[PDB]
Amino acid sequence: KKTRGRVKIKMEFIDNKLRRYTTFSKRKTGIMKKAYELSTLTGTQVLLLVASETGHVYTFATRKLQPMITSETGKALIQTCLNS
Amino acid sequence: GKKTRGRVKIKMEFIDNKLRRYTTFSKRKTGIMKKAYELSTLTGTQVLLLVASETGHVYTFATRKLQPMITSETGKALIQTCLNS
Amino acid sequence: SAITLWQFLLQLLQKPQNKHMICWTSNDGQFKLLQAEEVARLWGIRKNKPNMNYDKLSRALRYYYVKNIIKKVNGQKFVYKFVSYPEIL
DNA sequence: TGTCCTAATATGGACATCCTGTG
DNA sequence: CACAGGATGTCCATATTAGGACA
Repeated sequence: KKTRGRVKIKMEFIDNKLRRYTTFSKRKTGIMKKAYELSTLTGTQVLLLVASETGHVYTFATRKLQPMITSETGKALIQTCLNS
Repeated sequence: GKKTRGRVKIKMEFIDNKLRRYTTFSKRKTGIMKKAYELSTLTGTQVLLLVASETGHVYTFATRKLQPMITSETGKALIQTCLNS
Repeated sequence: SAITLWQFLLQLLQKPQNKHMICWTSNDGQFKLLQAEEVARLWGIRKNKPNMNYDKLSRALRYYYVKNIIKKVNGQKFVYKFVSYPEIL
């Protein structure tokens, strides 16, 4: 009645520069929440890396996988992938 | 009453039960990978997810440009190096 | 209609009419699935799972193994046992 | 991002489904 | 076969998310 509720949106790239962003920031906090829940609950190594259109890179990495994004050998391979 | 208890809220700590834990690991890993895809495609962004089973299987989702990080020699050794120290 | 295998199985072990299908093979819990496939047939009717069979039912039984409810009996075909019997009742 | 309202989902628990492997 | 044990799906019922609109 009041609000339309959570709309069932199509799993296709959002085109409205604004919405997209709004979604991006929400799902991001959410998925990271998950990587933490999954990590924690089952105590399993987990690595999560997300990079926004700006290029800002966000990550979650359990104790052991940390090197994957801290070391220079890794921090390198990454910048390297986000290219062409 | 109802047929099942339905979804029941759990403490957010470590699961001591090897089976409840194992079951839960699948259920989640099944969904997190989903989210990764969604976020990835929903907002057209690169996403690298990497889940390591308590046993040994390494489930992973990665967008095209990131693929070279779980498909490349360096990545594989690096991922591999990151799991035995 | 909330029922679990171990409940259902027991429910069969308390009805005489079901003695040549499933019967106690001891007084301290051990029991045998004489007509295994049939029990399965019925159990898939209790849960509304048409394509049910012993190769699927037993798998539930094996899960019960570690959950410390029902253990196999090495050697004896189709013979299992409740571990907390007659406590379970 | 931070809520609110509200529908869309994710997913605990209990098996069901497939499958690989074994004497 | 008859039995073990693993990964993933299903069904019920309810615990968590996240589209819109607006700050």
